[PDB]
Formats: sequence, C-alpha cells, structure tokens
Amino acid sequence: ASVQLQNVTKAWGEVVVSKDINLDIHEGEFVVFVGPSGCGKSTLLRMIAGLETITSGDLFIGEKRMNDTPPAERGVGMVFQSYALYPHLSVAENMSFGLKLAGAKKEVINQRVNQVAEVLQLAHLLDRKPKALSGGQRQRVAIGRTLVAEPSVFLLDEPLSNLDAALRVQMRIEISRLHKRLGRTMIYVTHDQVEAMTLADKIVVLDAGRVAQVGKPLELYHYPADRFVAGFIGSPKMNFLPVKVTATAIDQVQVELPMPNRQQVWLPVESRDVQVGANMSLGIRPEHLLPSDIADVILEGEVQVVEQLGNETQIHIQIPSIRQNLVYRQNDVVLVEEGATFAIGLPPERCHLFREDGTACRRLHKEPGVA
Amino acid sequence: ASVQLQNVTKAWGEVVVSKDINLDIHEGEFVVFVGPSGCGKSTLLRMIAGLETITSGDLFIGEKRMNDTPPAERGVGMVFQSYALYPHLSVAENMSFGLKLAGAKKEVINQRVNQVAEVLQLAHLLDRKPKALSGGQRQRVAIGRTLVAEPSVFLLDEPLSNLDAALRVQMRIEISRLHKRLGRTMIYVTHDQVEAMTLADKIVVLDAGRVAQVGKPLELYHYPADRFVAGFIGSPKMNFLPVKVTATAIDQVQVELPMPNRQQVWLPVESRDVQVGANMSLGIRPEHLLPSDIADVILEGEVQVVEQLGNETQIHIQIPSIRQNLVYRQNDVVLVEEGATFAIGLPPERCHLFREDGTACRRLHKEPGVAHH
Amino acid sequence: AMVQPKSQKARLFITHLLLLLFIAAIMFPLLMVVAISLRQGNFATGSLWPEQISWDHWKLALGFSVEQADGRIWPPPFPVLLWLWNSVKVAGISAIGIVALSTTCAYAFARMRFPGKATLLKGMLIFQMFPAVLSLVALYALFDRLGEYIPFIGLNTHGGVIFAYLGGIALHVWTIKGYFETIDSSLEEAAALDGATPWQAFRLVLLPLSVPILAVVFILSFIAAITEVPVASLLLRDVNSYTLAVGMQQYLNPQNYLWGDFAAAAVMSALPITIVFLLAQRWLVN
Amino acid sequence: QGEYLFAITTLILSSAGLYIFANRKAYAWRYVYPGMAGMGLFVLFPLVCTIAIAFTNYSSTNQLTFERAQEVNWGDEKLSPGYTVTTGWKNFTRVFTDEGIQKPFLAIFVWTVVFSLITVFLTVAVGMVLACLVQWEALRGKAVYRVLLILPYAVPSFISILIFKGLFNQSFGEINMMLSALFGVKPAWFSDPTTARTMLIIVNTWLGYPYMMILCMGLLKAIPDDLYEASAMDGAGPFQNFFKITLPLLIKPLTPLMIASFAFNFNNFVLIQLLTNGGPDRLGTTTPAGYTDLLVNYTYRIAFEGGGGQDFGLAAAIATLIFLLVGALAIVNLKATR
Repeated sequence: ASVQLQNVTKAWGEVVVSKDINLDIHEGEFVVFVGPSGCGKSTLLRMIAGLETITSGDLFIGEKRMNDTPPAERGVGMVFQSYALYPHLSVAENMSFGLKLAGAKKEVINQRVNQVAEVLQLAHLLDRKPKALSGGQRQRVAIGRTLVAEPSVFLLDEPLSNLDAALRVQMRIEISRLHKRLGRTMIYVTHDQVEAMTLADKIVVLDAGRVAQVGKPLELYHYPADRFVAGFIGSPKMNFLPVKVTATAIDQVQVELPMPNRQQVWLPVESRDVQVGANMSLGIRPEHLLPSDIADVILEGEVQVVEQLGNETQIHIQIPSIRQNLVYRQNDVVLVEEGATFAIGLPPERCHLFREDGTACRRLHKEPGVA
Repeated sequence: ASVQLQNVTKAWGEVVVSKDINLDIHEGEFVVFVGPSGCGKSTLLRMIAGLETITSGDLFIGEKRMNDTPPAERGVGMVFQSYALYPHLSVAENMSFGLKLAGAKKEVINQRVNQVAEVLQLAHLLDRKPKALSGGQRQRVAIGRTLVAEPSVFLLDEPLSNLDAALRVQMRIEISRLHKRLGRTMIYVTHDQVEAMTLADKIVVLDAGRVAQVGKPLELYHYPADRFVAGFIGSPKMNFLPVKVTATAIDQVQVELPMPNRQQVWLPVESRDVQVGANMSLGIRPEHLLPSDIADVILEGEVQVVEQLGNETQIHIQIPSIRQNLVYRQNDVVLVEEGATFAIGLPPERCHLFREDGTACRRLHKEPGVAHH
Repeated sequence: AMVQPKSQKARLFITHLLLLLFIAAIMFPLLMVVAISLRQGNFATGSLWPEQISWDHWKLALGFSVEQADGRIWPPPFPVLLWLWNSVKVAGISAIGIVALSTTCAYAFARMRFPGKATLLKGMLIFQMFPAVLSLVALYALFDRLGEYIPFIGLNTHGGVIFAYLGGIALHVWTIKGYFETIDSSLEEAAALDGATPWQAFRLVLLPLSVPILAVVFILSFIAAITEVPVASLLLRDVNSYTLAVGMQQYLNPQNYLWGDFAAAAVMSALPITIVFLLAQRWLVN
Repeated sequence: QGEYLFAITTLILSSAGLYIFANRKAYAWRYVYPGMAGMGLFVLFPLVCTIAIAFTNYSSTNQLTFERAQEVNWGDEKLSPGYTVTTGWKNFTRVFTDEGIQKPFLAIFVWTVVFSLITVFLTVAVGMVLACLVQWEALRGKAVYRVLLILPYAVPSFISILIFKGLFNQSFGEINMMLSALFGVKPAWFSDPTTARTMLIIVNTWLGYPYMMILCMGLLKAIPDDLYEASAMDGAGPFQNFFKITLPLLIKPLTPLMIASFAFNFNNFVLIQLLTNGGPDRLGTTTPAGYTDLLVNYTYRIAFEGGGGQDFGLAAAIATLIFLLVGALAIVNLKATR
C-alpha cells in the first residue's frame, strides 16, 4: 500500500501542470496534499487513482508498476467532492455496487454492508435513497462505499469548498476516526493548512504542481524549506525583513538589520553557500517575537492596528525603514493605543534566514517536537 | 444617523423570526451582528434597510419613524451578500446609477464618482465592467457605489464572504479605515468572531432572533450574559462543568466539583438569587486554564487528543467523571503523548457560573481592557 | 416583501385589469369554438351564442347515433375515431423510434467525449432548424420510387409518414443531452472505480436516471406527430388512411361548410391540450 | 438503377459505420452512430435529393425515370423522351431570367421577410411584457394566469388555425357579424390581400406569443434579484427597472432566439396552407402564386398543385430557401458561441 510516485510529470496539452513529483508514501501514512492552487492537488490525486493518464514517469501502488493499470485494478478507493451517490440505488446498493458488479454472494454483500453500516452508524438508514438523506449521512455513505470496497489506498478529494462549517467539522472527525480505526494508507487533499496541521503524518506542500516540501507538520512549521512554505504555514504570515549579511562563520551568519541603527545579529544558521555582503531575507514568526524587555535586540516602531481577540492581541507595528508592518502576537490583553510607539524583541534563535532565490538555510537550533 | 429599534417583531406567518428586540445605535457607532447560521441577522438588516416589512414595533432613524417608508427615502446604503453589480453597465455607471436616476447634473455626478474612485483608488479600472473585475475589486466597487450614494447609515450584509483569507483580512482593514475616515453610523452582519471583535465598537449577539447581549467585544469576552453568548464568543468552546452550590457568601459562591476529590472552591460572583444545593454549570475558558504546578485546584485526567498546531498545543483531557472532554491550550509545543495522565489548574478568579435557566451571574474580578474607550 | 408606496395598489389593479382583458381576447376563439359545438345549426346563423343545447354535432363526431331531426337520416359525416386511431398509431411508432435513436446520441454528446464532438455538435445545431418541409418534393419522389420495391414505406401508407416523422431526432437529442448534462458528472468515474465497463455504467447507472426525460420526450414526440399537417397531408391519399390534421381539413369546405361538426370534432380532440399542458409543462420552475 | 442507389445508401451507412464498431479507438462513436445514421437517412438524404432534383427536369411529363421503353413522344431520344435530363443550372437560371417567375418570386420573398420580421417583433414584445407582468411576485393567481396565457400553445396548432379560418370567414362568418353588429363594417379578410396579410399576422402572433413568453420567463428567472433590490434602494420605478435592468440583460441572450423565430416564421407553411391556402391569387403568373404565400408555400404550389404543371425541378428552388436558411444557421451558430 506504499504509493511511490517517482518522477511523475503531467502536461495539460502544452501547459506542464506537474513536473517531477517525487513522493514516497510508506504504508499506513495519512499523507495530506495542501496548496494554494486546487487544480494541481486534485489532478495529482486523480492521476494516482487512475482517472487521468500520466504523461511521463512511473507510479508504484504497493510494489507493482500501476501506471497503465485500469482504475478498477489499482486497489484504490476515492471519495469525490459530490460523493458520487447514485440516486436510483438505495444506500446498501450504493455501498455494494462494486461487490454486485464483480459478482459476490448475497451473504458476503450483506455481511460487509452490515459491518460497515454498524461501524459508521449507518444501519438505521440503510433502506433510503441519497435524496432522503442529510449531508453528513451522504458523506458517511460515500466513506462506507469505500470501506466496503476495502481499498489498499484511500483517496479523498476536497468537498469542504462546497460545504459549510458544521459538516466540515463532521468530515474532520469522521476522517480522524477512520484513520485511527483502520491504519491503512490514505491520501487527502485540502486547501486549508489548519486541517493539514491537525490531521497528517506527512504533509506535502504543492506550489503550482511542484513539491515545495514534504515532511511532518511540526517539521514544516519549524524548518521551512523555502519562503513559499514558510509563508504558507501559519495563519499569520511570518514577518520578512530584508537584511544584508556582514560576516559568515562555520555555524552562524551575521546580518545587518535594515533599520537605521544597523544592528548585527549572530543568528544560528547553516551558513552554507553564503557570501558576505549579499542580499538575504530574514524571517521571524509573529508568535516568537519576544517582548522588548527580555530580548537584547529591540525593534522600535509605530503601532498601526491593535486588534484584540481576548485570548491574544495582534499588534501591527510599522518599523521605520521597513515597508512591512511587523505583526506581533502576545497572550492576554496588552493595552496599546493606535499611533503610539511600541518596541519588540527579536530572538536570534527563532530567526529563519532565506536566500535571495527563495531557499532557506537550515536552522541549526534544535526545536522540540520535530523528533 | 442614530438608528433606534423599539420592540421590533417580525412574523413569518406562524413562525416569528425576531421577537421584541431593542437596539440603540448612537451616531457614528460601528455595530456588528453575529449569531448562528440562522437568517435572523440578515432579516434584521433587511428590515432596517427597508427591504422587509416590520410586523410589529417601531423603527427610528434619527428622529423620524421610518416603519412604512420606502428604502429610497430612508437615507440608508447597503451592500448585499452578492455584490449586486450590474453586468451591462461599467464601473462608473455601477457606482453612479442612483445619481443618474435622481439628478441630471453630469458635472456633479462625475465629480462625485471621481472623488470616490480616488479615495478608493478605483480610478484605473473606471471604464471596466464587473465581469473583468476580481473579488476585491468588486467589493471596492460596491463600497464606492454606497459612498457615491452618500447615506446617513451604512449597511453591510456579509461583504467579506466571497473572498479568500488574505483578501478578507485586507478588506477588513479597509473597512476599518473607512469607518475611521467617515465616522458615519455603520452596521455589519457576519458569522466570524474574529471580524466581529476586530471591527465592531458594539457587538449584538442574536439567538434565534432574540438579542442575547449587546456590548463591547472585550466586554462580551470577559463577562458573558448567558450560556449562549459564553459558548459563542471565543474560537474554542469554553469548558462547562456541572457544579453544586454548598455555601453562599455576600460576594462569593462555593461549588462542588463532581469528582471523588469532592473539592470545594470559592469563586467571586454576584451571589444574588442563588440557592444552596442548586445544579448549575461552571465555565472556564481553555486559554485561562493554568498549569497544575501553580494552581491549588488540580484536575487530573487522561489525555485523549493532542493537536499541535505549532504555535499552541490544544490538549483534550477526559476528566474521569466529566462527560464532555476538557479542552486545554498552552502556548508553544507541549510534548504530551495520548493516553497519558495529565493535570491542569483551575484558577477560581477566571470562572463563570451559569444557572439552570441559562442566565449568568456576573463576575467580580476586574479584567484589563474592559473600559478602553 | 419590500415596503412599497401607495402606487403599488394602483399598479396591481391596472395590471389585473389588463391581464383580464388580454385573457378574454385570447380566449375568445376557444370559447367561441366551444359555443358553436352546442349550436343547432351548422351555418352559424342567428344567435351567435346559442342558449339552447343541441349535442347534434357531438354524437355525429362520436358516431353514437345519427340525431334524427326530420324523416331522412343524417349519417355520420367523417370517421373521427378512425382519424384518432391512425394518428395514435403513427405518433406512437414515431415517438418510440425517436426516443430509441436519440438516447444514445444524447448520451454520447453530453457525457463522454470524442475528437469529432465539436464539429458534430455544430452539425446537429445547423440541421436542427432545417424544417421537415422544403424536402417534400424529395420525399414524394423517394416514396414514388420506393413504392414498387418496398410498399410498406411507399406512397399512401403509414410507413412513409412514420419515416418522415423519424427526422425529428435532432430536436429531442438536445433535450435529452441537456438532461444528461444536468446529471452529475462524477457518476461514470465512480462506476469505473467499482469496475464497471462504460457500457455497464451507462446501462446500470445513467440509463435508469434518464426515465423522466425519456418519458417527456416520448410525450412531446407523440404530440408533435399528432399535430403535423404538411407531410401527412401530402401523403395518405386514401380516405381511410387519413389522420388528424389531414381528415380534419375536409370539414371546412366551401361546398359544405360544417362549423358545428368541425367544432364538435375539435373540442372532442381535447386530450392533446390537457396532456401537453400537464406533462410538457411538468410543473417545472419556469 | 434504384437498387444500386439503395446499395449506395448501404455503402454509406452500414459501411463506414461498421468501421465505427470495428475500430476500438472509436468507442464513443459506437454511441454516436445510432441517431447519426438516423439523421443521415431521414434529414440529410431528403436535402441531398432535393438538391439533386433541382439539376434535373423532373416534371409531370417526366415523372418516370426510364420505365418508358415501349409503352408509347415527338423527340427520338434527344432530350425530352429521356425524362431525366440533367438541366445543369437551367432551372436555377429560369428563376431569374424568365421574368414570369422572377417578379412573383421577389414579391413573395419581400412579403415573407416582412411577415417574419413583424411576427417576431410582436411576438417578442408580447411575450416579454407578459413574462414580466406574470413574474411580479405581487400578483394573485400567477399560476392561473400562466395556464390561461399558455393555453394557445397547448392547443394543437392545426385546430387553432382551422378555428381562425372558420371565424374569419366572410360568406357566413362569426367575427364579421360580430363586427357588423358592434359597428357595421365588413373587413373582407380573404378577399383583400392587405386584410388577409393582417389576419395572418395577428393569427401568427396569437399562435407564437406563448413560446416567447415561456423563454422570457426562464430568462427572467435566470436574471438575479439583487439588482432589482439595489435599484429599488436607489429609487427605481417599474418602467425604469424594465428599461435599464431587464431589457439590457435580455436582448443579449434573446438575439439567437429571435433569429430562430425569424427562420421558423420564414418557413411556417402551415399558417398559410391551412388558413389562406395561398391567399388572393396573383395575376399573370405562369407558376401558381398568391398575395400571401411564404416561399415554402410557393414551392408547394409549383410541385403538387394540378394547375402548376407539377414541375418538380423548378419547384425545388433549393439554392434559395436553404441558402438564406444556412446564412441564418451560421448567424445563429456564431451568436450561440457569444
């Protein structure tokens, strides 16, 4: 059940949507696909399923080349956005169409559908038709159809776009329960990073059909591969400060802050392929910004927005000689009037240094939870 | 100007969506409407605008009672859920339709549209059609049409509902600056707690068409009036614990946690109309839960779910004798494996008590920021 | 339920008055043709609206009796029941053929794709509004040439009119295609995932969902074949082979004008209007 | 000869359609073929045969192809006794150069264009206004109004046309006596060509307004209502809303429907063959003609009427009817892609 996309390339006519997507999903990994462009993730999932041809490269479901295998024999079950429920068939027929067509004994069909309905809380409605059901019940019917089919790999689209929040949460809970109950390989496609953060063993970030980074949720949060991933992960975008590198050591890089005092910080960074005097973009997460009293590096500025959310206060301060307003998050309700001057602290350890191309030098600082 | 509502009731035949609601919006106040997915907020906004008849009650804008006045003469401008842009007309005609209908002075009509486009940076696509525009551009065009109409009261029906997160945040800042500039009365309808607490000067929480509580955002967050408002405000649901009152003081009320620990704790509360041995519900927010080391109340429990968002750790703890799992939330990454015992502190100061009927007794702990303005 | 000024009542009253006047104007012909049916005379002379009820023309069309008025007997004028039987036969056969030949074309044009889809679709659009008329010369020549070889579709027979009516495939193809497009798009992909050959996916999933549109198309084709004058009038030379809209034209002849008999037959042909107004409208959200 | 032609139809349909079921690449063509073959046999073939006849001299004297060998004829097998002369554009030229057919042809072509244009305009106006009035949402009995207004559509066309032919009679008449009783006038519907054209126009409007009403009702349902809400907020009245919100958003999708209605009214053989049968005769026409005869009816007169001589080759006139029709086809196809 180890899907092993290797050098997979897709070109819609002349437009190459996907180029050299090297994914290695081991057995029983809840790998999630999240990115800004929804076309790329859905196209990738459909090519994995078999509904779409692969322009070049080889695909490996389990341990067998499954590039040209018809979708029926790939051993994969897909949950569509519309759930693909047949209105004329009942719930039992909807979740046992596969067994009916291939040819299965009535007893086997009954046993499978009863087990799936019992574990999905679907037996009390196993006479009705899709029209006489609710949204959550339709979703459970689709998941039950996949469960009855018993696929090696579970594939799931993103129906949250056309769906509201209550059954979005119901979807999230049901998917979590299915994963913990089964433990089989399952791929999921979403556009919201919160869902990927909450439910994933290996997040795949797709950027215009390119593998931006593949890793654990905390791995992406703590050690982003590039500026795109760093900005994408985390609802408040990480503050980016253009810096000039002064001196590079073997384990750290010294950069000059753009703000007029030209302070220099010896932040811990891989310090590989770094030239003195080059242009680089420093990145510090809003949550990691220390109070001005605790940190040696102090960044003065003028407060613009003081959004108070009760649990936390997001302060948008406009640092002189910096275009961006450095957003700052503090727990509790800090009191600050708009237009006043507020100072924040810069922790050198939590500083992400980004090359001019976009790649990020590895942060030598150890972070708990990354394992 | 100052829109005032007195005993406004809307009856959809047998059902009554809104019943006996009383609002007092002063001139220049930013008032938001929040609540569940029920159409009570939208119906209220349409009744204020004049697009829906009022079954009973009186509606006052300024001094005139506009219960039976057509929306044209109410002096109220509204941007709809859809942006309501005429596809056949250009941007200038879209934002000057009303002026073209009413006045015939091309000089003043182009003066107004030019001023509004300049203050809304809409000068460059003045000649384009709404189809060519993006979502944010359509939102700005609708706002520009309202500005050109120049109403006494601005109405907004979920304007930030057809945009992605970044655009929604940016146009939220735009609406904030718009209110800061004009200072005219503005009314907003939304489902988003973040938008409500960021924009509104006063927040009206509608429950099935009933005004549960009206007040400042931090006031609602710190001192909810009832269980509904308390549960609604805050992105995570507040933990609720059934309790039994043992003794009542002049300003403190003891409760008994339903645990074999049998612990009794004093909580600073109004202590009025409280009966000894009455089944009530304690409420403490997940954010205010303290680590077990620095709190004398300790709630030992088994960890069910650990969600590591990266900037905070949400730990769902199953207290043995409590039905609903306790939700905790410590900033940063808190390494705790599932199925392991955990203990959290319960600070008595940040506690809310709710009687069986649903109403809440006001806390006596002074919270910072409750009176910033 | 927006608040409106006092002008709303005046507008509503004026609109109601205008609509009532227009409805009276449009219903004048139908109400009259009902009124003639009960008139005793057949030359429509005297009381434009007959207060007396006669039913002489109705049973003449029904053939129930001869309605003895004087000593001599008035036999039934024309076999309206025979007209109805022939029309029903031709319409049923034509509708069955149209549905059978249209369902697969609509499925192919709506759901699955092929390199010639675009050009074929423009072709059907081009040839859809080409009328069955303007080719009656070719049809007459073709049936005259085929009379000696295959008589069952030659001249003066129902085979010819049935074959001519089978040319209405184009109109119904687009309707069935529209319904198939309305049906959700992921069903075929899902059925393929369970292992259904595309033929099975069409037959076991898509076909049972098309029953309402197939019935609607059948009803529409039946009505259209019933009410087609030109082709059936050009063909069907014999009196016994007449259908409706072909044997009906004999009623209004300068030699023997029969307003009463024609009106009785027209009103008796009431099933068409009810069937259309009910099923074709299908009480759809307009 | 005809047996080989059936073999030609076989070679075109069964062959080159067996490739469809043989080649596995063409699988959707397996679904396409049933119905495509039906069209090719029932619609395309009559058109091709009509085009072919125009180049022949098939007539009343030459109705047979070659069966006449001994049955009987001054020609000794040069042109006429052959009975299947390939005239080669002689019939097409005879439409123009003969001038005994050219003048009636132009006259009735102008009449057909005027008839179709006036009918389409009146029908669209009536349907649009009726749709807007019916879909007010403040009216009472909207369903009853819809039923009563679409009753003319539901009633079969031939029944209504024959009812109108009976009513508009002048020998006995019903409308004539009604009008005479109200204020003594005898419009002379059938006798006067102008009155006959007026009767045809009003009958066609009566027959066709409900269809455009249904289409306009669908289009109004398609149009949103937030635009009307905003216009009412600015203070727009009913007429202002109709003339600056609905109509600008209505003509853009109405145009292809208007062109299709133009084509349909340009070839409505049944409003005339049943009501006026050709209208007051024209004077000094070799081929039969009438002051009210859409081209389609003219061609029928030349082909099948006994007085017309049954000149099938002349009665084709295919390169006129189908050529303006195909101009309309291209226009409609372009408008649909808009």
